[PDB]
Amino acid sequence: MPGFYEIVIKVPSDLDEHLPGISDSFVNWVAEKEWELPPDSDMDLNLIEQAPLTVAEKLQRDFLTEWRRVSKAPEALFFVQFEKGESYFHMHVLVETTGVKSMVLGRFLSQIREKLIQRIYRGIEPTLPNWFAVTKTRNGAGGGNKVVDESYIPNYLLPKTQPELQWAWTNMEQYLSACLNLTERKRLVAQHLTHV
Amino acid sequence: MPGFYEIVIKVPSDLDEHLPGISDSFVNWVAEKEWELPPDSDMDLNLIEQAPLTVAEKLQRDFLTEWRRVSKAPEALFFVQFEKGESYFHMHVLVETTGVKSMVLGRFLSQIREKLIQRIYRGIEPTLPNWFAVTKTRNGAGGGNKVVDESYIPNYLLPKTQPELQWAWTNMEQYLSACLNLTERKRLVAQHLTHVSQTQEQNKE
DNA sequence: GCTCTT
Ligand SMILES: [Zn+2]
Ligand SMILES: [Zn+2]
Repeated sequence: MPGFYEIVIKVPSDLDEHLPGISDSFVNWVAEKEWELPPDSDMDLNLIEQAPLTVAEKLQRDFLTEWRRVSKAPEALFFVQFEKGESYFHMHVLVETTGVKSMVLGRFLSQIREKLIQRIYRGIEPTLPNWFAVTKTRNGAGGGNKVVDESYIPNYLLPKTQPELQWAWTNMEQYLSACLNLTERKRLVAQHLTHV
Repeated sequence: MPGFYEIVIKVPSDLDEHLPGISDSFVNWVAEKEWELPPDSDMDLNLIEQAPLTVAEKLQRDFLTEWRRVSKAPEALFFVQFEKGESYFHMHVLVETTGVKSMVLGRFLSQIREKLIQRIYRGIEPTLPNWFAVTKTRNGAGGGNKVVDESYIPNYLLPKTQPELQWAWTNMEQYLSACLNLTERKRLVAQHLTHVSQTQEQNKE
């Protein structure tokens, strides 16, 4: 087992409510969003919101290249899932721990967060509460950076269904059919469940 | 023919000195500077400083789109020349007055300057003295926004030579070939000068 | 390196 850190990134969904003062250029960027599902996917595009998807997709892609830089380990396993949640759009990004010792993970993530604010919000701090948070272990004093097994993916992420499920990206060969396919997810979670 | 307003914009050239506290992302943006001269040009790249050029090019380009927005004149002629000057890099941006009455130019420029500080220096007020200045007329009570004739370009801008000359951009087809070509500049200024002095001499009856 | 955002 390699082990995964989980970072939850809230994705702004209301431009006035969440990105006060963003440029017109950003508005045009998200407003000209055309995403299509791949031919192998069985998801209803009609329940996938295009603007937050644009933002979340660039967010995760740039997060991952910055992670490869700071970890000195490209081809590092990852699984990112973008969801329409309780109150905010957010995505769970799971990255292999290799290359980043847990103690310094907080600081490296802060640096990545600042690069993202400069790159994809052009300097505007998003007004989302706790919008870029590594998930800790019992939220107590000091805490501890929780490390999840690969079994986190079938136990918690794959079972999500639309509209809560919005999108998903992955390095891992086990899950590339399952990212945008609901039936592949159902069969994979059932397989992991009976295998216990 | 319409005149030109001249705005002189100082371009920061020493990061910690002029943009104190700027993000590292800005540092990376300017340090990743590769500008190549077009093939028609006869300038020595080795005398063109790349980072201030990156800042200056974006500065003039965004000033120009903001100007077209403000003037409601999207085809307005311009001529921008970026130079390594007395003590700071700066650039003279000349824009056709059409679209902006002189009374309101001050405030429209104020707005453009704030937009530039926000979208380029990412909120950091540059510590350059008088860094965004419309040129006035005799500097007296109120001043008076000077309107320069197109002849300002050959009389004063084109004769510049490296390393003072750094870069140039133009709408005006009279000066396309001349922006980054020293010999075309020399020829154009020679043409203007002889034409003007000979037709002033012809004013002897 | 990126201020012309997959
Ligand atoms: Zn969730
Ligand atoms: Zn000068």
